[PDB]
Amino acid sequence: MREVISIHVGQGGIQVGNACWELFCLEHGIQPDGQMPSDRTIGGGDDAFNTFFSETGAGKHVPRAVFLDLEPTVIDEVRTGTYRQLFHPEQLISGKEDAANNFARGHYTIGKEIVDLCLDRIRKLADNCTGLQGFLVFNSVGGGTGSGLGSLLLERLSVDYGKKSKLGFTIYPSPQVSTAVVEPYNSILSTHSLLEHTDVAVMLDNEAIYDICRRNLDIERPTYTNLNRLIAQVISSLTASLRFDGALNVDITEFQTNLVPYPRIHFMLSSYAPIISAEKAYHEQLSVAEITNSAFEPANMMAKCDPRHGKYMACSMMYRGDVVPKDVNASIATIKTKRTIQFVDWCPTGFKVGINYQPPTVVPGGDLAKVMRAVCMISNSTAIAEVFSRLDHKFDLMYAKRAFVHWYVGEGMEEGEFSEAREDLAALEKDYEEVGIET
Amino acid sequence: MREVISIHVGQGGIQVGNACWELFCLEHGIQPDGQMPSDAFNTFFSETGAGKHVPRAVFLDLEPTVIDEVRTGTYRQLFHPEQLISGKEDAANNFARGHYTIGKEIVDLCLDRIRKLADNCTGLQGFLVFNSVGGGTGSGLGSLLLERLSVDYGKKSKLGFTIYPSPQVSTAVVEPYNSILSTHSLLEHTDVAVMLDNEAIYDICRRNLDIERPTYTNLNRLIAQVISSLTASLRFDGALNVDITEFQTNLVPYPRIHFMLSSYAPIISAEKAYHEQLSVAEITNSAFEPANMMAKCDPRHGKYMACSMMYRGDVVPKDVNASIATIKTKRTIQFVDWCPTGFKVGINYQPPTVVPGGDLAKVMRAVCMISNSTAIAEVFSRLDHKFDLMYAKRAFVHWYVGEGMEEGEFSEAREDLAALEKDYEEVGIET
Amino acid sequence: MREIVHIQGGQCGNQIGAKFWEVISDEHGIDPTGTYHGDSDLQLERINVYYNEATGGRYVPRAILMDLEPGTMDSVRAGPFGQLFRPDNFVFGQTGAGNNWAKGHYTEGAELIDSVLDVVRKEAEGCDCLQGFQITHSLGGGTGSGMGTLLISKVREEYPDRIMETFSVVPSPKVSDTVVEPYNATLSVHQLVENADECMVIDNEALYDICFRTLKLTTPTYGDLNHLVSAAMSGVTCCLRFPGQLNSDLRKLAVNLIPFPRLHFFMIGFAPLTSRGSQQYRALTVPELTQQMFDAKNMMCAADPRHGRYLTASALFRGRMSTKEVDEQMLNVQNKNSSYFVEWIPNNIKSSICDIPPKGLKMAVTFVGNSTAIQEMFKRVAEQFTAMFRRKAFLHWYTGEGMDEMEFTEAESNMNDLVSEYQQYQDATA
Amino acid sequence: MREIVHIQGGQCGNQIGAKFWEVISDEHGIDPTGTYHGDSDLQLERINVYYNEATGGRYVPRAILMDLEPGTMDSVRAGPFGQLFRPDNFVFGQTGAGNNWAKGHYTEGAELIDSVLDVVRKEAEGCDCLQGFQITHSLGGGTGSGMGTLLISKVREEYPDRIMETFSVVPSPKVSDTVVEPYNATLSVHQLVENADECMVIDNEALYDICFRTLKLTTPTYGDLNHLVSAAMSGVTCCLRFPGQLNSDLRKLAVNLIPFPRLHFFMIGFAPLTSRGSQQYRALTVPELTQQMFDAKNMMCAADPRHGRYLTASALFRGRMSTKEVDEQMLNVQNKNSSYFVEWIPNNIKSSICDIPPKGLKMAVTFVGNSTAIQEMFKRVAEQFTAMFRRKAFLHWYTGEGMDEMEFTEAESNMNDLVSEYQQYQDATA
Amino acid sequence: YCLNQEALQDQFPKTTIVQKKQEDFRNFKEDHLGLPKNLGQTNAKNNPDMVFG
Amino acid sequence: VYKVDVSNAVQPKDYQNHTHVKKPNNE
Amino acid sequence: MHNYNVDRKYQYNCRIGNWSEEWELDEYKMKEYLKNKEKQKLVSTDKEDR
Ligand SMILES: Nc1nc2c(ncn2[C@@H]2O[C@H](COP(=O)(O)OP(=O)(O)OP(=O)(O)O)[C@@H](O)[C@H]2O)c(=O)[nH]1
Ligand SMILES: Nc1nc2c(ncn2[C@@H]2O[C@H](COP(=O)(O)OP(=O)(O)OP(=O)(O)O)[C@@H](O)[C@H]2O)c(=O)[nH]1
Ligand SMILES: Nc1nc2c(ncn2[C@@H]2O[C@H](COP(=O)(O)OP(=O)(O)O)[C@@H](O)[C@H]2O)c(=O)[nH]1
Ligand SMILES: Nc1nc2c(ncn2[C@@H]2O[C@H](COP(=O)(O)OP(=O)(O)O)[C@@H](O)[C@H]2O)c(=O)[nH]1
Ligand SMILES: [Mg+2]
Ligand SMILES: [Mg+2]
Repeated sequence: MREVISIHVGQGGIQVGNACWELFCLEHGIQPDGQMPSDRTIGGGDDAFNTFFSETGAGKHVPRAVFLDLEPTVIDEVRTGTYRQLFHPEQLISGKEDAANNFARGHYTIGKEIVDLCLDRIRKLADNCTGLQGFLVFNSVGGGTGSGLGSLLLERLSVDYGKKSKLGFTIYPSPQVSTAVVEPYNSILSTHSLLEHTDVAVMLDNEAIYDICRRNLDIERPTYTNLNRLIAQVISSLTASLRFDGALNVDITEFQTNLVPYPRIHFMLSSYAPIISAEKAYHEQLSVAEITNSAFEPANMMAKCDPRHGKYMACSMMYRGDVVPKDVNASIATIKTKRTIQFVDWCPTGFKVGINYQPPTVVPGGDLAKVMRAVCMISNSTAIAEVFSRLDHKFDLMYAKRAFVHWYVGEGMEEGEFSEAREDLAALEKDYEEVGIET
Repeated sequence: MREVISIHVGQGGIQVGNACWELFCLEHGIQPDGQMPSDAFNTFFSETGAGKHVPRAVFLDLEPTVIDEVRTGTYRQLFHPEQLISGKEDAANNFARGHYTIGKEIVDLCLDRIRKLADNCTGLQGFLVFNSVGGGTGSGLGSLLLERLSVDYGKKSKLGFTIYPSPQVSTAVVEPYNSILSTHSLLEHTDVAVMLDNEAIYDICRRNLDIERPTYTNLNRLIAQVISSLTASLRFDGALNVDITEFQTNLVPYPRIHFMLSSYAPIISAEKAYHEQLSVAEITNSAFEPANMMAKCDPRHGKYMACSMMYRGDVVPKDVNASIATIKTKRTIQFVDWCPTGFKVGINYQPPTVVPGGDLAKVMRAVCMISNSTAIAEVFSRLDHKFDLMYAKRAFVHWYVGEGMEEGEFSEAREDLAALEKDYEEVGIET
Repeated sequence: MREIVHIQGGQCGNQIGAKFWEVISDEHGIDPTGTYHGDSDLQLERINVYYNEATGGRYVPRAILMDLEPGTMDSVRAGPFGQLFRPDNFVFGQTGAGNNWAKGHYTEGAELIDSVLDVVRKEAEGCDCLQGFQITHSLGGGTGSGMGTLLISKVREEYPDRIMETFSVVPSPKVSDTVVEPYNATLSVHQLVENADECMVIDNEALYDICFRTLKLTTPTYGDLNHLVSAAMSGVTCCLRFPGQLNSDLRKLAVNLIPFPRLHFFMIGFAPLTSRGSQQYRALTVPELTQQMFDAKNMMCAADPRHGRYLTASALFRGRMSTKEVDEQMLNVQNKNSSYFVEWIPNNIKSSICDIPPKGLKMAVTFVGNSTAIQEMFKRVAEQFTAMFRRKAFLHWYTGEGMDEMEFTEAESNMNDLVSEYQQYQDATA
Repeated sequence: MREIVHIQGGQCGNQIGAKFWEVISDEHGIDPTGTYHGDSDLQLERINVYYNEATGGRYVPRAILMDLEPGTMDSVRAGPFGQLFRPDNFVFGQTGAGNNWAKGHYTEGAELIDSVLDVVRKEAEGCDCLQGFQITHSLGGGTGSGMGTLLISKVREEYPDRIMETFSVVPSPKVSDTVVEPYNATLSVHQLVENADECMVIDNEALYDICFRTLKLTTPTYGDLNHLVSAAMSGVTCCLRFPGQLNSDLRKLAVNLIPFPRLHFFMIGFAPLTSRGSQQYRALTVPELTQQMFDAKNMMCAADPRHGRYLTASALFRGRMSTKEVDEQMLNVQNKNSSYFVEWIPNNIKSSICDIPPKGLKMAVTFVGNSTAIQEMFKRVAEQFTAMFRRKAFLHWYTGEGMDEMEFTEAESNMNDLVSEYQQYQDATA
Repeated sequence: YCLNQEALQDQFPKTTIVQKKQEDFRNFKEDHLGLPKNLGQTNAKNNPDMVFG
Repeated sequence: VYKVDVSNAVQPKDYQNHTHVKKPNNE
Repeated sequence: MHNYNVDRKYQYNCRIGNWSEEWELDEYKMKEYLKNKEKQKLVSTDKEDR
């Protein structure tokens, strides 16, 4: 009755989504083969797995997801592992030739022959669903197919469906730690498409996640599997109000009507707590008053942005576990008292709080330690204007002397489209400055 | 709901904190691993919800040596693992290193941990800080922490238990340079300071304890007893209770004059403590015996300003007042004219605790005495002479200058010690 | 999908090709009889990139051996693993190029290349989806340089959107064994810059230095030098055949390395390289590998990388390792040595991680760096050419086969033109 | 943490290091193959100060061995505990210095220093947090006194913030082995006084005297002298490797021992040393240890400590013992010998206690003292130098390699200035 | 031999054996891939799956 | 990395017992 | 656009195209043998018994 369809496009989305679908199976008690462990006995609460899975009629559960990519190696890993029996075989769409860090290839040359197959599958997925809340898309912007096919999908979905809310969990490049050499180009191009076609976008850069594992979890050599588990917990907490009863249930539709003051401003960054390992998480009581203090710690923000440089527009808090409503209210009063956190003038009240009864679920072989309480943050602040400013500066350095341009011009893209993307970010910067000033 | 936070900085602070926390754990019955075998402990410890207890202490250092000793010792499971802050490079007896170069990258963590600890407390009475003064990081980080906590908190009282160098027995050769500097910083930032010269405790370990080869472990056990006797009024029942805030209201005539010295009695070995009765009449007389003082100073060379006595055990209030009159009528103890009443006395019922493997005996009655007297002016005069002798020819100055320390800061520290000496001289005279 | 076809020409290229297929076969567990005898299923997932299926289930490489003299092909077929090659893919001349670029490109090469174009056409149309071509040849010999470079032009004319890759061995002034080397080297560079998508340069002088100094082996031979090149050759396509954290094909390397179309010459290197008696004293860790990676003495090229500035650089890691350590290591070297990196491009090093190391090694790295120091080879070669061409020495052989002195002037001007525009970015400022 | 790299040059330095590394390995429980076989846990906590970790669990020292003649290192590789060192760390020429400071510092040292700089830089970049360097060399030979001081200058240029140790074996005219010693001794001390942070002079005559009288053994040799020097070296830094009541490292020692920047030439000693026939008769207590400590014949230097006044002194006690006894013995010595201690500084003795004694002994002491009596060596060396220089003997031999008499005059003037300003404080009074 | 430490077409490198306390020290100081590190509590008496809170 | 990290991390257990939150006398 | 029935083909171990369906069919050929062994209808055992 309340369903969400998750789209995984690009290698970044697949691997992040790979850890997500391991967590949801654990949280609902579904084996990787798809069958429920204990037959059909009368102990099952329906409309709990209906958010993410679909009943096959007799036995197993089929997840509501589609895997989209232009390169075979990442998809074939899933089709060969132990999760081969879970997904629908014709929902893992794969191509032949990769985009190879080129935006023009994934949006003008190869993306045109794959979008038809993807949209056809989405139609079948939505037809089975009856109370579709919205869509979830995962993609790293700093890549070819992630930005190319990602832009095309939002453009096609915005006209095919219309008013359905879409949430984008994108991964922007870190300030100075980055893999590719030309990703500032196709990141700017990708930004223009998702600005006018998404309702909520979440900042999920990689450098901030490295710092969290170094300080809190005390992990000095983390691989990508460690990071993807952290994002997986955030998705679980956000959606936990759609399938578990609580004191203050908050749906998907009542997120982007409370975090979006103006239609253009929908870029916000997330935070999670407590994130602490099983060898020192067992000295502390982890009170609600102190876990909510760690949420506003600027070092715990999962985006490389300093919130102290900008005002807070609105914040969203989602507690799960055994929190008490008064204890939350007492903590919020202390936060407003603190002088280091300042809100915007025209937003007197700025907290939206939800409480759920189901505690977080720990994955065996993981790094986190399972606890009673957890809080997830989705905060919109004016400090986010700096991440686009530094990306614009990097673009200006290389586009001044036309580096790497001939790769884009030769694949059908016109020379001028680099210019139009510039004013879009420039206009976006002006809006953030305009909003932040007081009356 | 009353708490107190203890700060251990430097090797001396850490090595006295080990003994004091062993004594506290033994006194409250908490096992080394933190579990309590089958509410008064709330002053020092905090519950984890089910089982073990975490002390309200933070350990600071730049050498990973003594910290690694704690992190692998028998108390490895007691302390919070990420409040045993350790550095990489030692200050190496250089004051400028611990105040301008390598302390600024580490003071941020200590402040954050202190804020986290304070947010958990609700009735925070004050801070306790232990530090060796004749050293680099002890003086360097000690000044920075007090300076930061002042503007960070305000009216929370701070108690400092420092160890100044002995008149003639000391290890380092450049310690007169940095002892002067740290006193300048702590004078305007610490509310109560105690003198704990090493040479005095060596003699006490001899005459009373019949020990011929004392070691730093023996001294640190003496200081732990003083701390426990001072803070037992907060966490045990008694006829007359005294708070931390009820210390700086009765011992500090003027805001500048808060450097005081301590004593303890009775101190005696078990092999001869059972040949005599140890009545309250004489143990209060021994506390005023000059040879029993815990700082190498002579109280006969000056007047007294205010004396505080904390009795614990089974003392009777009538007996206490009967002995005080004897001290008043004694002619070799002189009080200042403008202080007719000079004693604030507190009584507790908990007898002193004994640590197994120690050297002390256990007695039914113990008194710990804190006195503010004008005789403490001589330790500043003798410390000034050494610094003047070295600064005449400017030895070791190039070491401090090259670490970011201005040349003119040495002179400013020298001037204010002269001001303090003149203050003592002008206040000690009669009207 | 995205398979590649291999072509080797000349004597130098054939020896390079012969050793390369020995490395690949052992990596995938292929016996000299063409039967698979590997251990893990990963050894067979991506075998279609280099191999074809035939009746009986045996595998044959899709390699074309092309030359003017049957003497060299009789030796390579007689070597071990020589029975894998298709006997119908052997196409050879009967006369010989005689180290004459005119002979290999106009008279004898032209009349023979018709036949070899059919077999390479057959191999290209048979594949599911072509990825690109790779060529191994030398720029000093006639048949390698002349008929080698003509095959590139014909193939590029028919497959424009594919990727052309060449492993080219240029001659060095120290170890020089052919007098007319400067002549046919200049003519090859002119033709190579127009069509080749990616080219890598190898120096026999540099390979000698690596063996004698680093490996400390007393008697290097041509088998040893061919072994070093072959290991680096498989590293480029290593991630195209095994799963990894960050997959990166040939096209991705092309996008991230070439800023301007005419600047596509690279120098390559391999790590780790440890002596037999000193391999029990080193520790294999990511910080250890990167220090040997950027070592100037480890380059397979005679150019000194500290005499210029790196435009772009790439490092391909093989083995199970943490991504953070790789990322923090690449940043540190770029900040500690900011003087040797060009400043108008941020983070000019690309990192890739693959989860399967070479056989016998727990960790290995292939380095492909675009640096401005390459201009030294072109300058010294041009210096040899201009002195020898002013007196018209050894010119009657080239002018005796329909090629006139106008073409020589065009090649010399083009080669100097490449250097001038290649050097101006070194002094270019933002 | 706070680890130090070791460099040894010349025959004397190599011979000293060959025994020092054996002593350290025996203390830490390391076999000659580098495999730990100890018994106590504390032997591993601070083992990374000197040793690195390789695959297989073996430990290799971070030492560099250099010379201009391969003979000494070829001898030491085959000797006991010679397999520990990494062969890549061996560096050597083919000509030899031939007791010529100019040849070892200007002609051949200049062209050989690049490789030693490369290996030193690699070793110093490998460590987590550097503490300093320590050098062993002789000032009476060519290659040592030249290349060691050149390396010291370059390392001071590259790492100006780290500490540096040198253990200098200066010549003594009572037992002279070379006829050119004063020239290169003055030349080396000129460059050493400007750069080295801590210098510790050693005299073969003093070692012979100690071995003949104190140990009362019939036939001493270089093995015994090296053993004494290595024992002193390990006693100096034991506190950096083992826990104790008071911790003190090289920086703390320097701060407490150098009052003014140009006075950093120390004399060292060890206790207790006794004849073997009286081993079962002695009583080892703190008073006896400090008496033998301040005994004049126990110094490792020819200078007489009772001919001058001590500026500062440092003692590093080893073994479990009470601190009050140490303090009272230091105070008692300073009060009983108040004539030999300078007045304008109070409490000019530093103490440090470590609870891990040397193997086979219950107590041990290393004495380091900055005494004003060291001027005698400088005076006598300068007298020999000026006597030889007045007649320009052996001078064209030095000046044919780029040097001139101006450099010799400057070195002599700097030595004289050091002597004058060093004895000035003895006459200085409050 | 230089490019092959393992896989010597019938050798296999070795299975070394040294002291145990060195292994314990290494595991206590090693910086493992993935799992954070051992911090030294490991009392082995704490109940698995007991969750403080 | 995927095979050793994600594919074989889970076992038949951890799925067996999964339960989440459900919907005077005197006188 | 993973295109199937691509002319010359390898075994299903290689992942060129339409490998998953062939693998599943081959597994099913194994599947029906296990059932035919569960019930004593195997031709092989009848040969031995006679
Ligand atoms: N957090 C996280 N980021 C990833 C992961 N994999 C790739 N990325 C990011 O993705 C960026 C590059 O895009 P990729 O994901 O590698 O590839 P792509 O987005 O599919 O685009 P193509 O290369 O054309 O296939 C890198 O800069 C990474 O920051 C991952 O597993 N976790
Ligand atoms: N009472 C007591 N004092 C000590 C002890 N250990 C050291 N001290 C004192 O500490 C002074 C010197 O300081 P250090 O022990 O070196 O420690 P520090 O002050 O932090 O200076 P650093 O060496 O730079 O760390 C000495 O003068 C001693 O008097 C101890 O165990 N007990
Ligand atoms: N690396 C390597 N180089 C070789 C080998 N054989 C020849 N060469 C080089 O190739 C150059 C001569 O090329 P040549 O044989 O005339 O080329 P061809 O005419 O195409 O056969 C010489 O300078 C050699 O350095 C080999 O086996 N390995
Ligand atoms: N203590 C000690 N001194 C040595 C040893 N070998 C040589 N010497 C001294 O070194 C001096 C000669 O140094 P020399 O060999 O010329 O130094 P080099 O030129 O740097 O190699 C002699 O006076 C010896 O006394 C040794 O093994 N131990
Ligand atoms: Mg990809
Ligand atoms: Mg210290």
